[PDB]
Amino acid sequence: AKTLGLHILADLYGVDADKIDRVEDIRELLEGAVKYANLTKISSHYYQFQPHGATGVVLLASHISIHTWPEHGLATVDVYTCGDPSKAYRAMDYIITQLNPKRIDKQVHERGIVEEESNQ
Amino acid sequence: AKTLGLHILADLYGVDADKIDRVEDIRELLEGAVKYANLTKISSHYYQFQPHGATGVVLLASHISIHTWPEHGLATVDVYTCGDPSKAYRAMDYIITQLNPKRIDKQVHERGIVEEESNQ
Ligand SMILES: [Ca+2]
Ligand SMILES: [Ca+2]
Ligand SMILES: [Mg+2]
Ligand SMILES: [Mg+2]
Repeated sequence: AKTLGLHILADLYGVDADKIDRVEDIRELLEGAVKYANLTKISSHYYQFQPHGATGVVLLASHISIHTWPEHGLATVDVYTCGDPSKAYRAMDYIITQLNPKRIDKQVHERGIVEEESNQ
Repeated sequence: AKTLGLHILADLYGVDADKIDRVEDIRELLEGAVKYANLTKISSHYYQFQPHGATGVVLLASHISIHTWPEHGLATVDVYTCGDPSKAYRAMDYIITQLNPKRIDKQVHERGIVEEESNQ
């Protein structure tokens, strides 16, 4: 049995408000993750919330997402890729180092388990 | 302490291939979830994979996502909302009933824990 994808989600705390308050920040961040992880993008969409904070989602060829709350020094991140687990890990390592959080809560899930042998 | 958001993820198995093979299907499905759950959408993006299967992501005003594999009767779903947990549950209940999977693996996460009292 093999997993079709690896999904890493993390809640990052103690993140400087200036690193996650505008779309520009999230965009640079996720563009940087994608390239560092050598992932291929289908498209990317961002949204600026008032008075600050933003959402960013990247559809991969699964997805990478980030929602932020400057007032709480918090960013919730998702890195879900299919096939190459090392890319999911690299993307998350990049995002975390760039945001440099003080505390983290992380979890990993193998999404979709399928047989390698079929019944003949 | 309160949670800023509720994130439900589920891997649905035994799903008829015809219910998850084209974008049209995912679009109808997610549009239906959003309305049934009374969620407000910012935008929505879909992608058609060859020879079939699709990705769908909806940015909420967090997000709802779905990736599918017709050949495996599989769909991986994410319903992440902020503030109203009952909406996340309704959205996932809708998606599941529409797809009517035979087997399910689900998990719920409270994303982002913040204090209700501050230190004076
Ligand atoms: Ca981008
Ligand atoms: Ca829609
Ligand atoms: Mg900034
Ligand atoms: Mg169909």
